[PDB]
Amino acid sequence: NDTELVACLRTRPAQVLVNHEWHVLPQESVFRFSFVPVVDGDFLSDTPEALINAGDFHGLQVLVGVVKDEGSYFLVYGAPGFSKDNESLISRAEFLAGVRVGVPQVSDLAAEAVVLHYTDWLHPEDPARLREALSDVVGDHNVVCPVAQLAGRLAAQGARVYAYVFEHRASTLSWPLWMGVPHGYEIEFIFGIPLDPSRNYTAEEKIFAQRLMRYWANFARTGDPNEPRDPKAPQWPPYTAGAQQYVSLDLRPLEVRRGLRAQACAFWNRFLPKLLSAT
Amino acid sequence: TGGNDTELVACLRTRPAQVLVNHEWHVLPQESVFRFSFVPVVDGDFLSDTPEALINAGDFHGLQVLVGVVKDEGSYFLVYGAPGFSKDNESLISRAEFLAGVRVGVPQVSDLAAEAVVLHYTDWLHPEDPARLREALSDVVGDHNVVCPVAQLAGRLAAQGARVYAYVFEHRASTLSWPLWMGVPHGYEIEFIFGIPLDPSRNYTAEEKIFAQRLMRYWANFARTGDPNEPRDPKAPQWPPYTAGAQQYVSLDLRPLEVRRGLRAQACAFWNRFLPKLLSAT
Amino acid sequence: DAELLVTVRGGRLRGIRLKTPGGPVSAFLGIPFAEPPMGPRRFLPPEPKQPWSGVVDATTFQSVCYQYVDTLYPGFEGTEMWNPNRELSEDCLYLNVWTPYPRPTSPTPVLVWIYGGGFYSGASSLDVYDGRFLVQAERTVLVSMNYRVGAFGFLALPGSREAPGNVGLLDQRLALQWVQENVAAFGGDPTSVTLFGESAGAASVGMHLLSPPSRGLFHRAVLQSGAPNGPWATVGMGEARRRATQLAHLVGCP
Amino acid sequence: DAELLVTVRGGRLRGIRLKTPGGPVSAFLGIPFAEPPMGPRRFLPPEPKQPWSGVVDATTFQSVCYQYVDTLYPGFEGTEMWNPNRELSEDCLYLNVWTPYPRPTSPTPVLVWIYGGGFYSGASSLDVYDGRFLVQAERTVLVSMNYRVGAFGFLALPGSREAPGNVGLLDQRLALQWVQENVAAFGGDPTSVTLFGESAGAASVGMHLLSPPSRGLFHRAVLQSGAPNGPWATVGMGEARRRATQLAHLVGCP
Ligand SMILES: *[C@@H]1O[C@H](CO[C@@H]2O[C@@H](C)[C@@H](O)[C@@H](O)[C@@H]2O)[C@@H](O[C@@H]2O[C@H](CO)[C@@H](O[C@@H]3O[C@H](CO)[C@@H](O)[C@H](O)[C@@H]3O)[C@H](O)[C@H]2NC(C)=O)[C@H](O)[C@H]1NC(C)=O
Ligand SMILES: CC(=O)N[C@@H]1[C@@H](O)[C@H](O[C@@H]2O[C@H](CO)[C@H](O)[C@H](O[C@]3(C(=O)O)C[C@H](O)[C@@H](NC(C)=O)[C@H]([C@H](O)[C@H](O)CO)O3)[C@H]2O)[C@@H](CO)O[C@H]1O
Ligand SMILES: *[C@@H]1O[C@H](CO[C@@H]2O[C@@H](C)[C@@H](O)[C@@H](O)[C@@H]2O)[C@@H](O[C@@H]2O[C@H](CO)[C@@H](O)[C@H](O)[C@H]2NC(C)=O)[C@H](O)[C@H]1NC(C)=O
Ligand SMILES: OC[C@H]1O[C@@H](OCCCCc2cn(CCCCc3ccc(O)c(/C=N\O)n3)nn2)[C@H](O)[C@@H](O)[C@@H]1O
Ligand SMILES: OC[C@H]1O[C@@H](OCCCCc2cn(CCCCc3ccc(O)c(/C=N\O)n3)nn2)[C@H](O)[C@@H](O)[C@@H]1O
Ligand SMILES: [Cl-]
Ligand SMILES: [Cl-]
Ligand SMILES: [Cl-]
Ligand SMILES: [Cl-]
Ligand SMILES: [Cl-]
Ligand SMILES: [Cl-]
Ligand SMILES: [Cl-]
Ligand SMILES: [Cl-]
Ligand SMILES: [Cl-]
Ligand SMILES: [Cl-]
Ligand SMILES: [Cl-]
Ligand SMILES: [Cl-]
Ligand SMILES: [Cl-]
Ligand SMILES: [Cl-]
Ligand SMILES: [Cl-]
Ligand SMILES: [Cl-]
Ligand SMILES: [Cl-]
Ligand SMILES: [Cl-]
Ligand SMILES: [Cl-]
Ligand SMILES: [Cl-]
Ligand SMILES: [Cl-]
Ligand SMILES: [Cl-]
Ligand SMILES: [Cl-]
Ligand SMILES: [Cl-]
Ligand SMILES: [Cl-]
Ligand SMILES: [Cl-]
Ligand SMILES: [Mg+2]
Ligand SMILES: [Mg+2]
Ligand SMILES: [Mg+2]
Ligand SMILES: [Mg+2]
Ligand SMILES: [Mg+2]
Repeated sequence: NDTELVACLRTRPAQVLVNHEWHVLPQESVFRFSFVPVVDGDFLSDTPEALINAGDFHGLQVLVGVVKDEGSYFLVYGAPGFSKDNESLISRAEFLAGVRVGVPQVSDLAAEAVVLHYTDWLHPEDPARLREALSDVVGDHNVVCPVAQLAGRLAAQGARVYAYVFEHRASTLSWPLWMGVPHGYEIEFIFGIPLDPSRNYTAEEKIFAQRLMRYWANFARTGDPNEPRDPKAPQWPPYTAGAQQYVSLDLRPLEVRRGLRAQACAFWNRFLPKLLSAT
Repeated sequence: TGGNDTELVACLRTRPAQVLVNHEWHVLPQESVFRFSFVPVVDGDFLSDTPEALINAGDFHGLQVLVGVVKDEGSYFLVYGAPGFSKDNESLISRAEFLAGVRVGVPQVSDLAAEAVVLHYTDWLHPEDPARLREALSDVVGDHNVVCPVAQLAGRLAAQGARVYAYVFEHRASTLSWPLWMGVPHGYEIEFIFGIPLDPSRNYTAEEKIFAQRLMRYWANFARTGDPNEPRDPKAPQWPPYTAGAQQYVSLDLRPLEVRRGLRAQACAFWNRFLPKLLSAT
Repeated sequence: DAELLVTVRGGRLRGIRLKTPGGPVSAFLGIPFAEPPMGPRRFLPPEPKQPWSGVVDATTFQSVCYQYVDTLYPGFEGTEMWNPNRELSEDCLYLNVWTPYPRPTSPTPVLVWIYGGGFYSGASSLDVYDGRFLVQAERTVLVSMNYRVGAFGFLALPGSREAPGNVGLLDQRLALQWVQENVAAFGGDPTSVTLFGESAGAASVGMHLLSPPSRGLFHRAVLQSGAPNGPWATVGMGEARRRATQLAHLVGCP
Repeated sequence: DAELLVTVRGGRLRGIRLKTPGGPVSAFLGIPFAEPPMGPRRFLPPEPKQPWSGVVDATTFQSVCYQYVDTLYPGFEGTEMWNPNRELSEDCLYLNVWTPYPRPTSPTPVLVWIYGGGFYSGASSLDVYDGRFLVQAERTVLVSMNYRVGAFGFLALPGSREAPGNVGLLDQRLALQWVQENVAAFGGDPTSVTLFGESAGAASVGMHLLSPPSRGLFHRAVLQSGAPNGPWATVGMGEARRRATQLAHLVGCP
């Protein structure tokens, strides 16, 4: 019956499989995709979270980072009352609904906990706060805190780890202003696209991309993004699990900041899975 | 005639009063700060139901209420039972002393529930800074026991027909004998409201007598008219009424009145809204 | 002089002149409002003080209700200011009245103070509660009372007639009833009494607020650093019976 | 000019000189690294490309792996910059190499890009992923590959020889093996390979850190806005069957 099944799928034309693809999702959601790597015991011996803290990471150099507004892009694909064509000034009613779709497959009590931490209890009805709040929920749950977990665990088992936050909005960006620096919009700069004369980037963005291309290939060359010996600029300190240092990739020079959304990921990485496994 | 309850009380009435006192603290269910053995009982007589239930369902049109807290409610209690605390040093507690202090400050609460307290109250950038942890525990106890109970009551009276005024008292008496780290501790506004600085023998500062004369006036005024403000002094800084939406209060200190919003709004959502839900579903 | 002799419903009183920097104040300290809650009346609701012959000496605070006396920092002002400054006695249900010296010719609003203390301690006689400055400053009448604390005020075997709980609150209500009937003799206005109290005194104010029989005895309420809905200010029935039974065990009562 | 004819283990290739403000790099686009994964090979792990006679036209980008195409905002740049820019085909296991124009005389480190788009979309031929500027400005060797997305690369019936799952990752691994064997032909150093990727590509890089058979094929890792341990990049064997068997039912199978 198992081989009987796949044989029938192999006779279906490719586009019909693509048509029904999003239907197999369990519970309506955002930032969730039907067909992803499976923890089979072959390619992945165990869940990634298990593999991550009993791993072979000493001697490995890792460069990790996030954009300033990780969540915005995904809200227009499922969150109630969102669009690139208005301000997305949602109601509290819409905010609540969006939590259950931003954090799907989670108990009623767990969702109360998300609302507890991301609501502003002086201004629980304010649409602009609710908008950026739901952005942070989706951004922290899916990107920032999983990255922050990975960094410190690698660091703790002997990886040399460097961490950035990319917070520059391309003047070319077609997405509306309330999305900030959306998911995926550091790429153009890492690849030097500003250098293309066909494109309309600033002169001052051209120097930015050259500085990022320098960091990335300094890393590929040497495992250290830092300009070797160069003391004119601030140093980019490696991320440790104690001091938790990262840099801002900005049109300004390197600002070295401590703590990679610490209070949020305490909830996402430690308290929430306790709540989940006790209710 | 005996039954058994009547037996119990008849015997207790034969003991000298001192004998009963010397065993009072011994009947508490566990180790704890800011817990007392013999308090009002929800028996259906005096209190027809729990105070919380009465508030939620009560109608308070025609009532004026004046409520407030001091800056550091919790600090006084820590020295009576929390590990590492003393009036006589800086009380720079360790993290393990802090975690143990949370089980004493929040007794009768599950492991998961105290995780949630540690989640809210530690600085996961500096999980171990002793000064930061001292203030954190001071906030856990003072929030859980005073401020969020007050803020819950005040929002509900206001929303259900009362007319409420709220303050934070945040002046530290120049004569205060407790150490600096406790700040403005529980009970140290009373001196000023009874105008004790006016007493020539107590060695208060001249500006402090003015402050008390001011504060007595707010209190008298409220007694007189249910409104602390002065009716014929419009241009004096108005004390607006606390409401559940805008959550406005004033700061009472040596500077002229200042309006703030939100009585530790972020903390009190945990204590008054989430924590109860957590204890139920587990 | 003749301002210091006053007759209330149950007999005559003689008060004292208190001096302040602004001027003098008439004070009547230690007025009995209940028959001593003693012997068989321990743990029972208070009974109104019956009338007396002669003049009661109302010139200094009466006794402090029996309580645990704190000894963490002996002799240290920050703790001693809350400790008893009179002898302990179960005979303690007395209240105090301060009134502006020239006894107000028109009815003055009245403030009634309920001391805090965790429901296990406190006394109306503490120096920090001296009403003389508030009266002289704002020309208002101020009343404060003692109420049984600890086991004497709040031990409860719920459902029994012999230890029914909350009698400390009932002491407070009796004193409010006394104000309603007698404050007008000092110049006060029974139709404008404001309750105020700190910590457990504040929680007490909250409860009179939520207890219909108290709610005709005051017009407005002030709660300082306390609320009846706090985690420490009430106990369940099963828990109160559990603590009353353990006290009796520790003390030898079968 | 002569540096545009290069020979890998599979056979001969013909490339293109590409233009940059700084000067040219020379690129090889659409190199076959797998036998086309189709017909009976749909859902199966990739097989390595059998060798070829003649010269392979490695001058344009090859097809995009079959995928959903975003219709939310039609014509909108921010939406469309991620949509495929070559015809869709299941015949899509092709990779590309950019190398500095005067080919490095010494072995130079290799950057390997893995595109994202939540494992249901993406292609190595998008304009944002263009390697000419990084290779000209920094004189590294850049490789990017296409891998099967959606059901074509990740439908799994765990336990069956027929849809073992993760075959889109096996596609990436096959490509990394390719660079171990052949990046030397372009001036690259097989002992100095750095993976980088974004979104699901960052998740992929992460998984290669955690799968022992991939650890011999690179030495460093950059992960941009993604991680293998997040809540969306993995599913359990039971969920994978649930989602696989539902598609089959939604499509008339059994
Ligand atoms: C601040 O002070 C507290 C309280 O200690 C008291 O005040 C100090 C000024 C000292 O003079 C103390 O002697 C005094 O009691 C410190 O916490 C206390 O530490 C002592 C140890 O020095 C504890 O005593 C021990 O108790 C255990 C049993 O639990 C015995 O086995 C030991 O032999 C020893 O006697 C004491 O319990 C503890 N008090 C509390 C409430 O936890 C505190 O360490 C100090 N802070 C700093 C930063 O130094
Ligand atoms: C490059 C060369 O000289 N010869 C290669 C040969 O090494 C290679 O064999 C594969 O080598 C890799 C090393 O990275 C692994 O050890 C392969 O094992 C696995 C894998 O884990 O990748 C085992 C796994 O169970 C398989 N999955 C199945 C059967 O579902 C995969 C799978 O067969 C994929 O095709 C691998 O991409 O392989 C080991 O087989 C082969 C390619 O497989 O190519 C030669 O040219
Ligand atoms: C912001 O826009 C969304 C998206 O709606 C579309 O885009 C708008 C520009 C407008 O042209 C709508 O008519 C489009 O359908 C709004 O979400 C929908 O709003 C309509 C009515 O406003 C409602 O009938 C739908 O149910 C909404 N979709 C949901 C709830 O999923 C949203 O309301 C807009 N917000 C504001 C503040 O205007
Ligand atoms: O054999 C002696 C027993 O003594 C016990 O003492 C327990 C701790 C010490 C007592 C204690 C005091 N405090 C607060 C003190 C007054 C502060 C206060 C409290 C409530 C209020 O409302 C107000 C308002 N205005 O004042 N103020 N809390 N606890 C020990 O367990 C042990 O030594 C032994 O069993
Ligand atoms: O506040 C507390 C509560 O007490 C209720 O009252 C019941 C009082 C029972 C006795 C009683 C006395 N009195 C005369 C009042 C003085 C009248 C007066 C006022 C101002 C003046 O200037 C003058 C001038 N010259 O004499 N006189 N009436 N009844 C309330 O009803 C309830 O609202 C409240 O909660
Ligand atoms: Cl087809
Ligand atoms: Cl998406
Ligand atoms: Cl549920
Ligand atoms: Cl608002
Ligand atoms: Cl605002
Ligand atoms: Cl340079
Ligand atoms: Cl910082
Ligand atoms: Cl944070
Ligand atoms: Cl951040
Ligand atoms: Cl949080
Ligand atoms: Cl009124
Ligand atoms: Cl620290
Ligand atoms: Cl610091
Ligand atoms: Cl009103
Ligand atoms: Cl403010
Ligand atoms: Cl807060
Ligand atoms: Cl007589
Ligand atoms: Cl001392
Ligand atoms: Cl007058
Ligand atoms: Cl004093
Ligand atoms: Cl009664
Ligand atoms: Cl309650
Ligand atoms: Cl558009
Ligand atoms: Cl070279
Ligand atoms: Cl499973
Ligand atoms: Cl399952
Ligand atoms: Mg709400
Ligand atoms: Mg919390
Ligand atoms: Mg520190
Ligand atoms: Mg995981
Ligand atoms: Mg599963």
